[PDB]
Amino acid sequence: MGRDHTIHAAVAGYVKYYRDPQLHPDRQYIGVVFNRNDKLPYPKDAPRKRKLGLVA
Amino acid sequence: ATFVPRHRRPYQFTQLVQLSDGSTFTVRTTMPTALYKSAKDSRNHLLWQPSDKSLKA
Amino acid sequence: DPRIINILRHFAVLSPKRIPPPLRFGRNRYLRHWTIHRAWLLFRRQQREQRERILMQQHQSMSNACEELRNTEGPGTRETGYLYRVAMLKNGVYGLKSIPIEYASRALVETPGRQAWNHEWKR
Amino acid sequence: IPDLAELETRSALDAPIPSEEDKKEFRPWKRAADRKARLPSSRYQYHPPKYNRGPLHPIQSPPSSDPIARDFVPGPFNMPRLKETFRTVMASDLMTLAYIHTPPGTPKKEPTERLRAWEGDSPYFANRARRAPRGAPELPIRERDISFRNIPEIKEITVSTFVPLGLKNPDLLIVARAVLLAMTGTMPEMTRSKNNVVQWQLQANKPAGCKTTIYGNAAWEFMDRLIHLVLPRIKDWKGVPASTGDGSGNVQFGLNPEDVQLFPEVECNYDMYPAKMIPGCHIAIKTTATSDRQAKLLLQSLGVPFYSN
Amino acid sequence: FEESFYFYQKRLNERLTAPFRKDFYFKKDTAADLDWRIKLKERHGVPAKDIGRYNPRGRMAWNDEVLVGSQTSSRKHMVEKLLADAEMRVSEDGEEIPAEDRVPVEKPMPRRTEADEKGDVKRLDRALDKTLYLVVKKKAKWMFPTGVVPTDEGLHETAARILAESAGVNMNTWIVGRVPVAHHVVRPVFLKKGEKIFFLKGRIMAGQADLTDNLHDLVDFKWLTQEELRSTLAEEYFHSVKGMFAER
Amino acid sequence: SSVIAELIKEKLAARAEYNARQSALRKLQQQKM
Amino acid sequence: GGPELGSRRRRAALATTGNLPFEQLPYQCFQDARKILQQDRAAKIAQIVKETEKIKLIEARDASEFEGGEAAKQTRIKSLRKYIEELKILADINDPEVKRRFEDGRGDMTKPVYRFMAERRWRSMDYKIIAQRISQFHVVPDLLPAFDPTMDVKLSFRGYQVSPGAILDSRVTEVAPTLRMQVFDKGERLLTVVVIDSDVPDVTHDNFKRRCHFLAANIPWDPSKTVLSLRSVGDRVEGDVGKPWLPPFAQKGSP
Amino acid sequence: FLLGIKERKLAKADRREEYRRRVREKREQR
RNA sequence: UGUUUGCAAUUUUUUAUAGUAUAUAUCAAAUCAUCUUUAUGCUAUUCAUAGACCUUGGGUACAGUAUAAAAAUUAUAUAUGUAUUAAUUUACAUAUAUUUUUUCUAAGAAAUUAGGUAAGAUUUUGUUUAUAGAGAAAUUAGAUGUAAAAAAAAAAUCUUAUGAGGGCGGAUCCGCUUCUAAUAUUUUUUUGUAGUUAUUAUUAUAAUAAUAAUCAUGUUUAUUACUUAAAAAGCUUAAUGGCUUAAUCUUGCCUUACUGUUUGAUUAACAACAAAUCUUA
Ligand SMILES: NC(=O)c1ccc[n+]([C@@H]2O[C@H](COP(=O)([O-])OP(=O)(O)OC[C@H]3O[C@@H](n4cnc5c(N)ncnc54)[C@H](O)[C@@H]3O)[C@@H](O)[C@H]2O)c1
Ligand SMILES: [K+]
Ligand SMILES: [K+]
Ligand SMILES: [K+]
Ligand SMILES: [Mg+2]
Ligand SMILES: [Mg+2]
Ligand SMILES: [Mg+2]
Ligand SMILES: [Mg+2]
Repeated sequence: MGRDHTIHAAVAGYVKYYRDPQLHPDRQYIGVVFNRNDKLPYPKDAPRKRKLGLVA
Repeated sequence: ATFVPRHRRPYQFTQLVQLSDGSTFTVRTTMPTALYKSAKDSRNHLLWQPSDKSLKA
Repeated sequence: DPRIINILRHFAVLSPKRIPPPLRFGRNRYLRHWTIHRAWLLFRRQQREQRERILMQQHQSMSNACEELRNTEGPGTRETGYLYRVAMLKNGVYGLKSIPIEYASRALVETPGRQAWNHEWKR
Repeated sequence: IPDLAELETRSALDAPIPSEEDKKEFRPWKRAADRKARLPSSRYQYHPPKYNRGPLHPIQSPPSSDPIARDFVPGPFNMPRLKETFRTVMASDLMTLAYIHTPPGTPKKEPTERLRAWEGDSPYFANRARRAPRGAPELPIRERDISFRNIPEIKEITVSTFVPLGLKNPDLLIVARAVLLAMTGTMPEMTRSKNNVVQWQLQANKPAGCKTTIYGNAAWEFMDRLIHLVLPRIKDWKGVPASTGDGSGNVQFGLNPEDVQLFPEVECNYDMYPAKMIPGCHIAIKTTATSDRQAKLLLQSLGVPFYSN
Repeated sequence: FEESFYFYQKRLNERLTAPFRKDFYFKKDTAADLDWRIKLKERHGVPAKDIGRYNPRGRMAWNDEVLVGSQTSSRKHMVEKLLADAEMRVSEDGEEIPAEDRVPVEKPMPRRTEADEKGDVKRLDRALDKTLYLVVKKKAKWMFPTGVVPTDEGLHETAARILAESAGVNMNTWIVGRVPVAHHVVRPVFLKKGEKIFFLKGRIMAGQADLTDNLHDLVDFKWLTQEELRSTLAEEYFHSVKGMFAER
Repeated sequence: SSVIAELIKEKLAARAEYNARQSALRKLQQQKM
Repeated sequence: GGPELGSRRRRAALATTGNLPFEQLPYQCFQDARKILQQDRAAKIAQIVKETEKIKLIEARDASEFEGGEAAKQTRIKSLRKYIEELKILADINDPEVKRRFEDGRGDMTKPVYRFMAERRWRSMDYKIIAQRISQFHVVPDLLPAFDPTMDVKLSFRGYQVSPGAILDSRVTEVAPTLRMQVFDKGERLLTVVVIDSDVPDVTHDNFKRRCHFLAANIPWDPSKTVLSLRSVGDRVEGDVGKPWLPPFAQKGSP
Repeated sequence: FLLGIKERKLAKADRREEYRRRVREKREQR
């Protein structure tokens, strides 16, 4: 989130508009997933899906 | 950082309070007097002793 | 002004920089206070559980009486539970003359007075 | 028994009490004088910090019950005769006086949600905000019956004094702070004004009074002297008003400036305060009661007459 | 342990409470100030009279605890010191009063009165630290004032009448309430009619019982303690009223 | 203070030794600076 | 007057004072409070004997008698057994020497009393930190779905204690570290140690892979053991080394 | 500071003892 | 000898010994200004010592019901009386400043100071009940409820998995795929709901059943978790949106309100350009 409350992308992925009732009951979030077919919010018990983002 | 405040309490004594009825009991006070005699108290008042007759156009 | 200085002197001695410092005990000394503190609270537990036991026993004595009274019949030609319904009325219980002041004003004392009890009291 | 085997064999709580021969030779005053030297200090040197910097800070603070702690207050010094009276003679009378019988197989009463919700077939009722507290804007606390598990008792007392003329004569606030210091035995905290009134010459955000708060035994002792030594001496006193009560179990009432100097603590040193500077006070009794009538019944048990007005 | 704990805590307060300023209570060069300094000097500077001799400061402040078998912690010693200090030691002119001329203060009354020594069960000042119970004999078995409940009166209105008819009206009493605190049920004999006695707690503030011209066939009375009741009342009659008892 | 004098001397030696090392090392830093 | 007796103050205090047990010091408030705890411990022990004999009556009782059968018989003894364990701790929780012996590290960890205070101390400062590391470093849900530590584990490299989640030099982390474990339950069990590096960069697939740097199983451990050197796992202590210690490393550029 | 007052106090004690001694010799001579 | 004087008690580290990495002690730093004369003085008593009732003195006291044996001890200048000296040298006492032990005129009684960071607190507005002086209007104290011994087991419906490197087509790529695990969901099939204290009833103080209470080894001012509509208060200034799980408030330490360059955006800023805005390394 920016200084003026602007939501940017931190990684190369696909935008998602969802609600996470576990984190906060009355909030709506925006996220970026690496796979277009992913579904947010991820289950709290699933491993973090992260990309390397490095070149050898 | 939450400050931990210390208690600032003055010196206290142990006083004997002798009521008008002659009864005594110890209390914790700040006055240095050791014995405090009370000539007027609940044991010598009509509002607290309505049935008592001695005090009683 | 001179009298007011006697007051400021009373607050100056109570300043945080003037009051005595926090205690500093050794081990054997710290442990001795640890037992005096561990025992005092236990003593309170015994006095509490005892004080709370009597309250439970006194309460269970009323529940048994009221429950029985709720099933009784009479006296005479009176439906069952009359005395119970009349015993649960709170007429004047929360008024001004609810509790007599002559009883509530008399508190405990370390030693009695010149005349412990008054046997010559007349209506 | 194997269970008893799992207990500490070297039990110190089972040792014999000290003897007289060993007690006669235990002279702490002689040890220091005979040593003729300073004993080396211990290597364990941990002192409570001056600030609490978090639950994970390396240096942690001990509880208030630790004597070395900065918040340690010496425990009780005596048993107030008023708390012993209540728990001995009156605790059972209030339970016996106010008592309602419940059948043996009475089902538990489930509390009703005081913030209602919209229920119906209208599609709009789904995500509607909870309705407002019916009647008053703030919800009042519900009364709890006086049973053997809920005996109303005194918790704390707040003695506050308001001195508006202290803004012009700063000496009126210093005296007020000293009166409440001896009357209660604590260090009063100065209070400030919160409103401006040109007619009353009142300015906001300026020290115009003080207050104290006593808990535990200190409260029972204040009531002991207040009820049995101060109020009986007030001239032409009728009693505490029957209207006192915030609807939650706290009784409030005030004393005149001529009734505050009747306190044994103030009359002993009356010649030490300047003249016409002993102020009144707003004595607020905070009890464990949950109603306005349960509080009056509690004070009636302690010998507090209430006059109808 | 309570006395040892109080005394132990009184000295811990000496180490944490601000010192005592005599200037705030005693004016310099006065009968009270001189009387205070003389007595303070005898206590070795300790402004308190119930903690013995202990200096919270100095090189000997650590030695605050007292050894076993000490008299300083007893209540008798505390009251003795406070009474020996309440006597004026300096006349109004500032001159010390002789030792033989000092007027001792009136000492408190003894906890055990003459009734405790005499053992008079008909006295209400006996066992001042315990709760007494009024037991009356009926022409014989000891019991409490009891009577039949008529159809017009209730339980509380009947108990008030029986008490006045049995123990007289010279007692300042107060019936706690309408709720009964105990009941003794004597089952019937299938014949004889059973009895469902319902007791109402009462409290006496002043006066004395009077059995003269009583309506019921009463002979004697006595104020007994909870321990003496079981030795007087019957087993079944005591087991039903013991729940109403208190701590003391 | 018969046997305590030996322990006191051990405590004094431990202090006088450190005070020497601290002054012997502080001097080295003043030479490097 | 050697170091085997304690610090200087003890050796100094043990030469100018009289020989007398700590609990026999003639102090008024200390001996009046010790008697309150004395006659209390005797009541707790009298209760343990009363509850132990009650289980025998229930044990020697046909399950058919119980309206709930054998299912309702075990739930009743379970509550009784758990009630006795609490009485075994309350009988010594007030002992002043049990606290001294525990703080000095000379406590017998085979008794429920010392294992209770040992865990109560661990759950005060050490658990809150390890619990934080598991969350901030995302060890969960990465490695495991949910994890609540139940024992203490302090690892030191070449005799140097390392703080939880502290960057160590590639040369310091070259020899098998010593695990200072501590269990808080009774009995002896077999432990399994695993060291996993969950940040190995896989540039071919653009993701991270986990790599095991150490693995050992069948390590007997009891609440009396404290030190375990991962260097000698099959030589001195019993155990099967699945994979010897691999020196941790990280290629330049990766986090 | 404390031992300073100690040494300076014991020093004054010797001076007071020297005065007490010398003055005593004169009283005996008279 | 910093750290409370009766004895291995916080964290890390130094050094040394034993030891084959560990164990003990020691040292340093962090947390904290606890004040420390072992008596030199005082007190009591007694014995000398002056004579119209004095100075200065020597003894005695035996300390847990602690004690006379420290309830708080400094220096210096001037000057006087006693007294002493080679001397305003010494001792004593007053005459009175002046300094140290900070221990005596309340900053924890005083400012609305607004940013970085960390920790702590979480309805502060209004409405409302009550409250000496006190009134339409001054201060203070209040204004939701619940939980805190403890579960176990069977199947099913999905959804997930960097689970079994599953299988089959084309280890980790993809669509189909069974199994296992986890979260969630069924009103689901249930089983269990004790123990402790006490009461009542039966049975021979104990057992069994029922009823009631039960967060409690803990300074009851308990504490902790959850809950308490909306509006309002507060957040530099109008209005709008937002924040209560922090963007508010309190406190500690600070001054990134930094230097250079640079990424990707504002569906290619303002329907161009420029002055701009947010963000990255
Ligand atoms: N305090 C607890 O740990 C605890 C535990 C369970 C229940 N409760 C409940 O909390 C409420 C109060 O608990 P409580 O009865 O244990 O408190 P309490 O009355 O014993 O303690 C209150 C205050 O009184 C003091 N006090 C206690 N005994 C004293 C005595 N003999 N002489 C002088 N002062 C004394 C205490 O030290 C404290 O300051 C009750 O409802 C009780 O049932 C308390
Ligand atoms: K208690
Ligand atoms: K609200
Ligand atoms: K800040
Ligand atoms: Mg408000
Ligand atoms: Mg008004
Ligand atoms: Mg801000
Ligand atoms: Mg454009």
